[PDB]
Amino acid sequence: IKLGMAKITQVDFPPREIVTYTKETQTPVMA
Amino acid sequence: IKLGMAKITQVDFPPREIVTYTKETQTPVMA
Amino acid sequence: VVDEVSNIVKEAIESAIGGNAYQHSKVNQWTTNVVEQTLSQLTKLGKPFKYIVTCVIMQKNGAGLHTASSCFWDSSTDGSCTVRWENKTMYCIVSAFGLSI
Amino acid sequence: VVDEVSNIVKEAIESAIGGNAYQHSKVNQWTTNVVEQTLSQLTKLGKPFKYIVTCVIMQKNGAGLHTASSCFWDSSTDGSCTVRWENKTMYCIVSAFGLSI
Amino acid sequence: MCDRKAVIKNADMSEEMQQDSVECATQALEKYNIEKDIAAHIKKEFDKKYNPTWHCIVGRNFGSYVTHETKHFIYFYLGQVAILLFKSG
Amino acid sequence: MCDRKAVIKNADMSEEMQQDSVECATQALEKYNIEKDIAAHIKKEFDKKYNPTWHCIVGRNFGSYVTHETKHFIYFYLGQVAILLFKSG
Amino acid sequence: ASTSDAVTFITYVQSLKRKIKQFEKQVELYRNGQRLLEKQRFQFPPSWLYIDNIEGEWGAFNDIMRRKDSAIQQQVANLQMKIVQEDRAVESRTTDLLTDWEKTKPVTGNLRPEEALQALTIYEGKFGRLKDDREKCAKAKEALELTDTGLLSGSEERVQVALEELQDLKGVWSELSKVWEQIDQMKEQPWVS
Repeated sequence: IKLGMAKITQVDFPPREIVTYTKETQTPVMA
Repeated sequence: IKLGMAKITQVDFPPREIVTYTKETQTPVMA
Repeated sequence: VVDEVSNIVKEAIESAIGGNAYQHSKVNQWTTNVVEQTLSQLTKLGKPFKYIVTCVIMQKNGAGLHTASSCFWDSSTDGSCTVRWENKTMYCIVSAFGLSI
Repeated sequence: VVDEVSNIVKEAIESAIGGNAYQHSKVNQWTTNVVEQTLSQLTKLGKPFKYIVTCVIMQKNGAGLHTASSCFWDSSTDGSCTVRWENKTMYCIVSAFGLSI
Repeated sequence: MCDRKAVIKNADMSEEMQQDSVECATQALEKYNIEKDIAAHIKKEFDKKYNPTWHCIVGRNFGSYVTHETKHFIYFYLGQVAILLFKSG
Repeated sequence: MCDRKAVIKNADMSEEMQQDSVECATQALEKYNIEKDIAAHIKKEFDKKYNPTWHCIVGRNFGSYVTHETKHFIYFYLGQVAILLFKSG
Repeated sequence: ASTSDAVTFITYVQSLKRKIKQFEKQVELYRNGQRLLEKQRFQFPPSWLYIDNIEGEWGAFNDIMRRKDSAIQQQVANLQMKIVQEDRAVESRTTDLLTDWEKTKPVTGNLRPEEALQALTIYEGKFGRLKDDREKCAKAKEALELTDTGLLSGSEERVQVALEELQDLKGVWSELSKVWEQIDQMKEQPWVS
């Protein structure tokens, strides 16, 4: 049994894209 | 090759459950 | 027969996990059934290779995963086949490592 | 040895990742490094078996991955070992196979 | 009732999410003049359109810093009452 | 100084979370003369404490409908602003 | 997780909704009463909410019950399907086990009464478990929209036959133990005495 270096399967899952921002918000005010 | 008595060991990570124990209430506007 | 192995793996994944409503007591059962079907496909093929199939069943949750299998043999008598399957909210990935005696 | 192989896999996991988290551009790299470390540990063991090591790095974001490996190998001479490594956010689910030839 | 003119001057979301919020606000304002029910309908539309979990808050003189995922804060103002549908999930 | 306390109208959450939310909201309202700036400060404190990011409701008119997960969900009135701060995830 | 657990939870959710219809009627009436009190200025003391505060607590309880009912209805399909499959399989296996035990119970010589009683109890337990699994599958299918033959089908008849054979084996175990007590006394009495 002869074993040697080779190339393995490169399977990966890309991550999700999301941005978390606590930006100041307020509804418009009408009298 | 007569395969011997072999099996599969399944040890999965626990998933996430939804607990919809909503605390609904009466939320009035200022009046 | 890498293409036949991939086709049998995809068929077993669809028959076991597929994309239906999984359960806590049924996700592991589906993964075990997929593994057993992969073993049955390897045994009924009759190819003289001690295949090792790593059945991967996961739920889609936005987390990374990279199941890479590395063997120690010769490329003339051993090989691997890649089949990719996806579900609505789960996954069923099968990779077999056919190694000759 | 099954116990020696599991201990070597655990030690290689501790030396490679251990309890730290992974990244989108490094999860597959960490999996490949862990698989290579397992293969090197199996090669330095001297056990006459064609080493087959699979390493998967999974994040702790609710993705329930069912890790298993079904192989047509004898129980008293060969085997396939699968376990899930515990960490803070990197549940490494690595399955290793050892088949004497 | 209320003719829900979706004045989304700053709808920090995608076009599909903004359209879903505008349609939910229009249907809710046609059905009834209830601010809480309109916000609930906008939240239901946001949960349908941008997956779990989503919510919408509607008020007249209210202050809430929209802190959620990007392209998930549907902000269409039915005049001045901005129904901030920030999907925190 | 307005007292942003809570009455027993609906209370299914963690006491530490409720106390932190009430103190952060009242302190931000006292510190920032703008309601939007106060909401921003409350969101900054909440994202610093209980991880980032989530949005809460503090205003005159408040009401919605969502699957409120426990330990971080309540529906009350914190003084002059309705206390409806529920974190889903 | 179990089929029987899912069926029991679905039945509990149905009964909870039946009680919660009147409970939410009382909660809405109490919210109206607290609103009338506020119309008279009679808000509840600040330590609690108003009567509308009690209405809000009832609404929170109703929302929690609705979420629990949604989870139960989600799990009910899987529960009923697992119940019906386990019921058919358990009915067949219980019929087979009861027949085998009643035919070939533990009839060895020494201490054989215990072995025969164990075999009869195993056969009867298999038959009864098959019948109960079929009944649970039928109930879970009725209460969760599943397809299960929970009636007195061939599996039910096999389970009944297995239960009868297991009752016969248990009676054999009892009679054999009664005989073996005297037999062991006669054997263990002193040879000189």
